[PDB]
Amino acid sequence: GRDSLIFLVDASKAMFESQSEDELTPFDMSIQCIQSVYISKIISSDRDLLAVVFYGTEKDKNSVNFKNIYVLQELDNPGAKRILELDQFKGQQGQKRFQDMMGHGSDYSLSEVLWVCANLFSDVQFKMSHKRIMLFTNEDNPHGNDSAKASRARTKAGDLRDTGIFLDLMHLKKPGGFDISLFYRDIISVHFEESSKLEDLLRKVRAKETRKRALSRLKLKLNKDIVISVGIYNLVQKALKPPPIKLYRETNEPVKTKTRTFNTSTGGLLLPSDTKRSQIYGSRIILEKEETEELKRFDDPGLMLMGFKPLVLLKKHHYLRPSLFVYPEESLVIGSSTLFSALLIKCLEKEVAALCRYTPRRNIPPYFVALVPQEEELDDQKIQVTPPGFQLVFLPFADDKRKMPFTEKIMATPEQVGKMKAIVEKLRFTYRSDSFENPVLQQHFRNLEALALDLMEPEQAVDLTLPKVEAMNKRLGSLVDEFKELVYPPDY
Amino acid sequence: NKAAVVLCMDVGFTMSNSIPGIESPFEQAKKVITMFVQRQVFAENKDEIALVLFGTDGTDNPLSGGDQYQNITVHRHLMLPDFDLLEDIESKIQPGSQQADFLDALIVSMDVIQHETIGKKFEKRHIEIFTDLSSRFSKSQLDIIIHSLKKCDISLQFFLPFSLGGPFRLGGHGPSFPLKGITEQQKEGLEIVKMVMISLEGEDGLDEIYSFSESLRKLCVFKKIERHSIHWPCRLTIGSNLSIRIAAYKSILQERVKKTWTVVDAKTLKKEDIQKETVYCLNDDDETEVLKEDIIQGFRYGSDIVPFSKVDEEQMKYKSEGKCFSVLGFCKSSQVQRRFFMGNQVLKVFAARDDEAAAVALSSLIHALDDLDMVAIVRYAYDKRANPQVGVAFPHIKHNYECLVYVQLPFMEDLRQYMFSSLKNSKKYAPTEAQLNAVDALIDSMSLAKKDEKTDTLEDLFPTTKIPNPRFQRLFQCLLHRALHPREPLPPIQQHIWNMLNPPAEVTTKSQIPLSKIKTLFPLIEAKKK
DNA sequence: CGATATCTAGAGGGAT
DNA sequence: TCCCTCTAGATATC
Ligand SMILES: O=P(O)(O)O[C@H]1[C@H](OP(=O)(O)O)[C@@H](OP(=O)(O)O)[C@H](OP(=O)(O)O)[C@@H](OP(=O)(O)O)[C@H]1OP(=O)(O)O
Repeated sequence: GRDSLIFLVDASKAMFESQSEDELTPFDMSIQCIQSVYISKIISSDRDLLAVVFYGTEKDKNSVNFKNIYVLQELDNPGAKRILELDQFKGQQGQKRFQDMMGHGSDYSLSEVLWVCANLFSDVQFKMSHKRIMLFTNEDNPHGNDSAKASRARTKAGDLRDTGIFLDLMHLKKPGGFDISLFYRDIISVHFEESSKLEDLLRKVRAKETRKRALSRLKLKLNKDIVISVGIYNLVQKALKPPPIKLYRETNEPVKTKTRTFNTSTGGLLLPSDTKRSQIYGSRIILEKEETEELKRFDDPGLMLMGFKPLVLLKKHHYLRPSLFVYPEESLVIGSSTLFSALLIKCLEKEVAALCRYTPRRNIPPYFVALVPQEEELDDQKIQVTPPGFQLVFLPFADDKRKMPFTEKIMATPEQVGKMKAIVEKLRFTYRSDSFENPVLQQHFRNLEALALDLMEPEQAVDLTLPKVEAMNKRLGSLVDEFKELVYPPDY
Repeated sequence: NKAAVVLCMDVGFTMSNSIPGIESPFEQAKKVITMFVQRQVFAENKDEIALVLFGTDGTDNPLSGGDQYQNITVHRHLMLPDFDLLEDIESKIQPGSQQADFLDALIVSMDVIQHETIGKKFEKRHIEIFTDLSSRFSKSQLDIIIHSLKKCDISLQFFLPFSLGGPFRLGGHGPSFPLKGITEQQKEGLEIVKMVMISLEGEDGLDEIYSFSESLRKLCVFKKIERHSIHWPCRLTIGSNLSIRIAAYKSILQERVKKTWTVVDAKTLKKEDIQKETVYCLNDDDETEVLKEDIIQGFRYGSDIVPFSKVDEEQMKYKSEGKCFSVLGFCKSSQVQRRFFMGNQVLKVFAARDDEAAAVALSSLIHALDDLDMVAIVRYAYDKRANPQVGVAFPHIKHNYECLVYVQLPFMEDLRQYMFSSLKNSKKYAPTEAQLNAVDALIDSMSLAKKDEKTDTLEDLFPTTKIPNPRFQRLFQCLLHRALHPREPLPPIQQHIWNMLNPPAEVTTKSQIPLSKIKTLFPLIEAKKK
């Protein structure tokens, strides 16, 4: 199945006011956020359906010919042309074009807006999993002068929720503050704060558009009897360049590929039972597939608790593979969440990590992992920076660790350490987990964008991972010369 | 290149003395030797292995002239190990009825090393002695033994039925033989091997004396055999006017089975008989075969299919300058959480070999980072063809060396922002006081560390990072069983593997009552619907 | 200068 | 049905 997202942007007269601020207007804010969502969906090759609808405009375009409702894009997979059409409205000139070809400041009623959204949701003939509407507006009481309109909007939100779609609102900065409890409390399905920066709104959108897909629903066995069900999630997953797809030369549709194995003499197709697995050591071993799988089997899939180990015994430099996240799954075993919460609370209090034997699936050797207790922390915008649960840290075996050649430990004089301290303090900078982009992926998708739109020259990506050599050289001043004088010999 | 290893095993009469409920020292030594030879054979190492048995009924060594060094047999000379050696170890070798001096056996092993290594080149010469030290021995040859060991550059290791430092489980964690339960002859032998190992290398000699059960769950047999990794030369650059010559090694790297399973015919057992190929057809209905010359690769950009030739892709792909280890900036160590570590390796960065100035500069940087509790965010590229990475280089200071540890950090596209419901602010899943007390008792009882010796030192009761990967030993056992007994089914997993993969029995005994309390306090019912 | 390592490309189990 | 892991095979580079 597929899940679809509809972006609902307010085109009211108050969305184009910068409020005497150097930052972008909320309309440009929403446009750029939707663009970033489209780009992120394309990068991850997501199968999402996305739509953009503007309300409060003069011109209208929809199936039911409702006034002041315009559907820029219907529910469809993102593409280069859609991103270009969205870019047409970006910036000050984009806002101007939006006013010329679109209209603004007209009256509207929310009931028709959600009716159009529901009609768009029902228009697509696909396996619809979850339907979501994100409403971008800085107006907290759209129908404060019309009680009937407010009641109709509330009824439409109610029966649309009963239909089975989600309706989350992303309020933007408004002078005097935004009050959710005023009119929008009874419509949406604690809550985030107002949006004042572009990446703030981007993070707030991505916190809701993305859906959690559990890597595996395993069982955490305290012993043979006490068993609870947990879900494993990968909070970090290394993004990969999408594999190429073979196409027909003239028609360019994808071609199906399948592998067929036969005997080089007879040529007939052979069953898997007609072959075995072999290894040759020196001048010598025949095994079946079942035996090759069985020799890899130690335990049933799940997590088996060995004991609790203090957190100071987990070395930071013993990293083996990217960690996973463990969260309770009340769907499978009733009462798992209570035991999970008690274990998390007590592990956080005692600063200990649960040591378990980890078996992802059947016929795989076990691995020792540490369930490091991790506590939920929020941002000033009530964004969940760190989810509550256990972090599954893989512990290396003795084979994974490698011995290394030794050298005499040469220590540095305190003056050299002081010069290096000055150099380090000069180049201090704040690090965030999303401070850098992948140059390879950025360049690859820039080339894909250029080819899709038939642009002659692709846009050259700016490498943020390259050090600011000139800026850092200017910042360091002459400290490097002093450090070289104190460390390096005159001849080197 | 390679190394020469001589295994000196005791097959004396007293080595078969089995205390009821515990395997005899002969069987444990056989298991350790079997594991060593299995790893050396199935990893296809070029190391040379020789086997010397002392305590046999017969006598076969190039020193028997003059009724000397009796009851010592050189079972196998220095050659590449093969399945014949494994078959001999498993079945052919039988315990003897005589007693032999273990120092005389050491002399015989040293003579084997000195004579059979002529011509061939060996970086390391290693001798491992398996004995119980429960036999009368002479001390007249001790000084020349030490002199020959030192001057010939020969390493030494000792394996005993009892560790040096309830029920006994082979390969377990914690149980050991009673030190007061050994004989006076065993005590004298222990003193002599202690003095020998002090002379050979020093205080680490005690660290290089192991027990059979302890060695079954460690890679200590291969410790003097492992080949060092290759350094990755580069320069650590801070800006454009500061550069430090460095060498990087892979401290952590997951081990995988090098050999691959070959698909062969079930009748002729030949790979060439079977042949696989790919044929391309249209994905729509009425599928027709598509020739290779009509196939051109392309890429998916959203809903649009973009043709993209390989030559074009290589022309306008991202191009990097090449080798680089460049500091982007320094951030507080608290801003880099270990849950964001990415990649499949850990690099330890040292200064360039035989470079005093580089060592001083890197030491200055490491100490500055440690004192200010900061870390370095660096850009790392293995070569001109590798994708550049962003990682963290944090200091790592030991009493014998200092280095920077590099672990790759994620990009923006690698992060996934999932929303999880809070557990503290839940009225349905809030544990009561009794449940919290029960979990506290369980955590206290199931502790895997103790504050022994009252010296504020934390002892690890289950140091899993020293346990070898069980998959390699299990696979080697299965392969050897198939090679020696082709018609028999695969054997079950050895008991010592399970013993080494399980926590000590004291933890399980302590966890009995708290687990029952947890079971009676936390109701757990599986769901039948949805 | 060639052996090591990295990017890349095919099957299989499991959540959806 | 697709994602992630595992396992083979290729190969430009130091
Ligand atoms: O048990 P741990 O606390 O993790 O100690 C380990 C262990 O050494 P010791 O137990 O002798 O101290 C490593 O060697 P193995 O015994 O596992 O083979 C050793 O490895 P290296 O010194 O070769 O690197 C490592 O050192 P490091 O922290 O540098 O990785 C060291 O850690 P600590 O000395 O910090 O305890």
